[PDB]
Amino acid sequence: VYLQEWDIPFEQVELGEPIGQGRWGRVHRGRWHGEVAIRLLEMDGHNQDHLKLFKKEVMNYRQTRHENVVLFMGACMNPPHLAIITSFCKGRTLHSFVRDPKTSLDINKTRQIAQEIIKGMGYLHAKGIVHKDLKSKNVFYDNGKVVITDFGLFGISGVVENQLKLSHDWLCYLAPEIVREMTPGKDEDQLPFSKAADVYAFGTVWYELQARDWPLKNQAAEASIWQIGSGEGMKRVLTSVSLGKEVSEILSACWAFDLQERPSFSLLMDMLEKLP
Amino acid sequence: LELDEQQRKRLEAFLTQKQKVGELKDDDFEKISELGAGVVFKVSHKPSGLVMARKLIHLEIKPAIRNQIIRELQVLHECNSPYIVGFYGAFYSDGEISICMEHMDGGSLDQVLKKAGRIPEQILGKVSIAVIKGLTYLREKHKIMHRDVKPSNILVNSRGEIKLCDFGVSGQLIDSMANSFVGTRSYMSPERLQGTHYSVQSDIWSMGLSLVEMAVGRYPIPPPDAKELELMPMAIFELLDYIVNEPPPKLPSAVFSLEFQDFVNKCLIKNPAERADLKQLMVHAFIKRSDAEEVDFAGWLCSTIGLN
Ligand SMILES: Nc1ncnc2c1ncn2[C@@H]1O[C@H](COP(=O)(O)OP(=O)(O)NP(=O)(O)O)[C@@H](O)[C@H]1O
Ligand SMILES: Nc1ncnc2c1ncn2[C@@H]1O[C@H](COP(=O)(O)OP(=O)(O)NP(=O)(O)O)[C@@H](O)[C@H]1O
Ligand SMILES: O=C(NOC[C@H](O)CO)c1ccc(F)c(F)c1Nc1ccc(I)cc1F
Ligand SMILES: [Mg+2]
Repeated sequence: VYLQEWDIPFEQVELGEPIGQGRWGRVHRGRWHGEVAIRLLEMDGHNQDHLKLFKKEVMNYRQTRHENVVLFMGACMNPPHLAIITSFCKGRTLHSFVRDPKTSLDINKTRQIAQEIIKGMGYLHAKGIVHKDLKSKNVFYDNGKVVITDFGLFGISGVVENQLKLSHDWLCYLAPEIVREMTPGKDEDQLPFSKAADVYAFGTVWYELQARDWPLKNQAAEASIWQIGSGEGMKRVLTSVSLGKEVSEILSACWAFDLQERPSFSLLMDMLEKLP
Repeated sequence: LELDEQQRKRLEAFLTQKQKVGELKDDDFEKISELGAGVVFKVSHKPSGLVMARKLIHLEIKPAIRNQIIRELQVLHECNSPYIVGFYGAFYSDGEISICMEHMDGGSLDQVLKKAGRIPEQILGKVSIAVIKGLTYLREKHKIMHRDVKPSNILVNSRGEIKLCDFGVSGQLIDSMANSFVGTRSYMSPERLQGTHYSVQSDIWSMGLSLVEMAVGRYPIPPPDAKELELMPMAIFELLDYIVNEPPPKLPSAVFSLEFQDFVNKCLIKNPAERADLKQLMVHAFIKRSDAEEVDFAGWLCSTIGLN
């Protein structure tokens, strides 16, 4: 991918200030004239298969366009160096947005935001793309509009010991199928992400819309792992403070221990419609 | 606090040596070799020839919480007892937190265990005494619990002392770093794993599970096979689910005395309400025995590993 292979006309793009690191390279702000976000990756693997599968995923993301999914624009690969360019999201992450004092959430605003996210996810699922990293920090809210970022990205095999280190915010969004398979020396690419695992993560985002916090208070990751993968922890939290029956019905559906009993996103649109 | 005289004279010596070296900065230290990683390195301090141990941990985050961490850790200057490693100082450098502590000649009982293969009952009695004394000291004097007891954090010297490292003094450092790691083994109590409020009770469990491992030379869960025990590949969630939903380990009945077997059985009760506390453990038969015994520890240590 020389980026001249993409439908967005490209002369030059300039790097700006960095805006955060993570397991998957460093994300800079940049100007395409509009601003964009540029993720710089490096492929340790250096194995033809990894770049073949990378090429597969980045070509698939070319086919996407939807007002609730961040616009994928380009990708270029001068191996081992790679870059993924997406539209820059003005506004605040949904994560920092519910946690604001000044912010005013209500029985309505929550349902509207939730239906936006579902349309975005519903599109992505129709085209057979699994997000694999839906969470509150990868959804953006600028006035009316809601945008999902950082989708598909867990499929890649770039640079990231014999321990594990798992952030608490991430664990809360993970379904039990996944955390049972976690173990040191196992890569994220081998974990069983799926459409059901995505709707489970939607379960946690909806809880965050209700409670403006994690469903489990920060604690040792081993504790979270047992509570998540036993299903006990999510059953106990559903007990501990209740919200409303119709609200709680979608939460209980999304967090369902057996993945096959979880609703699709199309169905979830209807459930969110028949609400207060 | 049953503070002996020879102990109080070696505490004074190191407290007054503490201000001799004074405050610091960065280029005062110099590398020696690899102690290990979970990183701590053996170090020479150039103002005072004594060699100390510096532990570096990599944390890029916002400097505001970095300052809160440094001020919470300075309470370690008040923590001084014959069963807790001598603390020198804490400072920020290059976004790499460094803790300067006593160097322990023999390293960690994890290292001890690998070289020793197995640990005899006679001597496990003395380490057990040290831990209960340390924990009551910790719970009584500053009202904290340890939250991370395991063999790699118990340290031994040729001077014959036993003291524990890496206890949980700072809450911010716990929520910001310590929580995110999971190893290949778990020493966490069954009531912490289900996320209820825990107490030092949880620490009693950790000590018990650690004692089994050292006594038989193998990490005890899942329990060894029946013929494997006489001679002497599992994912992390199956480990945690065993601890919560299966019987606890026990020492083999042919080899160790009742008092030892009963000590660990009381430490390993699943319900922390029925598990022994420290008051009960300090007066237990096994403790009264080993406290009054006569072991030359320094000799065992130096002939196990080859020091002097
Ligand atoms: N398209 C985008 N527009 C604006 N900000 C973005 C975009 N993509 C990522 N960011 C921000 O860039 C920072 C780093 O993102 P990211 O690398 O995804 O880290 P993370 O989501 O917090 N966890 P991880 O995926 O492991 O790195 C975060 O502050 C994101 O909100
Ligand atoms: N003060 C010390 N003196 C001597 N060896 C030490 C000291 N502190 C740590 N070590 C050694 O450092 C190694 C790793 O210890 P540590 O940094 O605590 O990580 P860990 O115990 O392996 N895992 P964790 O306890 O979760 O950090 C072990 O081999 C210890 O013996
Ligand atoms: O040492 C600690 N954790 O080890 C885990 C590794 O850092 C992971 O790489 C630790 C955790 C919580 C806390 F509050 C502390 F003060 C800690 N350090 C620490 C505390 C007292 C002494 I006397 C010596 C020490 F070193
Ligand atoms: Mg991401």
